[PDB]
Amino acid sequence: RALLFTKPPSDLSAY
Amino acid sequence: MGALKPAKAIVEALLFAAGDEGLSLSQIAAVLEVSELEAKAVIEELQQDCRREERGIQLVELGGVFLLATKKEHAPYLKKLAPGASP
Amino acid sequence: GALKPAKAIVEALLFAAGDEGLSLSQIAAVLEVSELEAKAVIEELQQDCRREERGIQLVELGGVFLLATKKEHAPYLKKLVE
Repeated sequence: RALLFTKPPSDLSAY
Repeated sequence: MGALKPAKAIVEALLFAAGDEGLSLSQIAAVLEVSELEAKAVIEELQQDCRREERGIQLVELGGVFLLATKKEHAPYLKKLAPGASP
Repeated sequence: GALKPAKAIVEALLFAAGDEGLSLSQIAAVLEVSELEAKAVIEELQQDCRREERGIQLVELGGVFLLATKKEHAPYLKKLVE
């Protein structure tokens, strides 16, 4: 089961 | 001194912030304000850059989006350490 | 290129850790190398990220390392929430 890790979205914030 | 270097860096930053949901060609092209063909070429170069052995993130495509993920060869190390998963 | 895969492991690890990052001990522990070694590798990856074509930087805050966007690209990141 080839594992690839993603990361959660960043600080959506004000921007 | 490379005219698309800052364009490429922006694409990396965008995908980085986009996280596990990623971003489509259209979304990326609209942010950069370039054509989709121009954006594709930039994305492709970044994808090539990530294919280098010293890089531990890769640019994958699935579900209609581009997104950043780790290389499968590195899973044994990442398992010793939530996060989001793609198998 | 004897530390390339090691540097790749560090990049992968920091990327997956998110904004809470990882200490030197955690990194050294996962890689199974000394802290001094881990540091050399973390610093080299930091130098690589400071190139203009990279859109992420590696920083040290509160005794942990983490990856983050470069703040010069901020106006494009605003254009993303919209």
